[PDB]
Amino acid sequence: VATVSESLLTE
Amino acid sequence: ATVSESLLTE
Amino acid sequence: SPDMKLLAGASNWVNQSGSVAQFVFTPSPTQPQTYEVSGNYINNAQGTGCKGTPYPLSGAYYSGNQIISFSVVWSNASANCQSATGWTGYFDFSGSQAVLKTDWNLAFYSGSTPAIQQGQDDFMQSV
Amino acid sequence: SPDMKLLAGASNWVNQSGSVAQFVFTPSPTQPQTYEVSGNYINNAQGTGCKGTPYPLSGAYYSGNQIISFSVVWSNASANCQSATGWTGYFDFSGSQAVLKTDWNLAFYSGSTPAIQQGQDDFMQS
Repeated sequence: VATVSESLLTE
Repeated sequence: ATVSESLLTE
Repeated sequence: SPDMKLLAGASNWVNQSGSVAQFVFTPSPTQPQTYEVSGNYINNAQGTGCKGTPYPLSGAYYSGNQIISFSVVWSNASANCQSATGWTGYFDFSGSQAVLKTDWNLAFYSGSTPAIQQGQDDFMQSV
Repeated sequence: SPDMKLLAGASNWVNQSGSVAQFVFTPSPTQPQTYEVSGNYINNAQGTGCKGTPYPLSGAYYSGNQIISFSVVWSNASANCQSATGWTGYFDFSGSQAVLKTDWNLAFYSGSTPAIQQGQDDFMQS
């Protein structure tokens, strides 16, 4: 399933 | 429709 | 849940110019936690064209943290202002009254010169 | 018009970082001279997540003077960056190379703090 990052700017 | 140059100016 | 009430209905939101956004959300067929935004926008901002009639809106909403981006092209049966606005922002349900905080861009022409103007709209929920 | 074959929805528009917008247009059900915008965006912006996979885009296009506004929510089967971007701008077909000039806003969280970042992207038709 999709990976999850804090935001588009920051993992 | 009525036509305006832009949203800001008639 | 205030996020679920948003998804279940056709909520109205009034900004500082007295303009009104009405949002409807349909689940995306491919993007998890994502909704297609439909609805309409009524412009009541002093000094502008295309006032007082609904324009369709379109865009996308992320339910995970209640972030939205939506647009209007200023063309309908009543008036055409030959322009488009895009709003991007986020909902805050933490207060007793919900607010939608956005930044927007308006693309338009003045004579043969194109321009993109920036601003901010804060919408307070109509309840 | 080169404004005409943009409408055929088979063009790539590539920005300064190599991100790619692939637009598809469908006539608006109710708005004259307006199209619903669909298609996909492939991000390559330096330092960002959610690169290299198609994200659906949505918005609206005004054919009278070739103005557009479209958005991406950064959630797909590959990566979720819990964010959304909106682009608003205009096509310039006057040069030999067509260019879509846009301003954008990115809404996102840092910890519990929401924010909206601004920028500018110029896309060249490939």
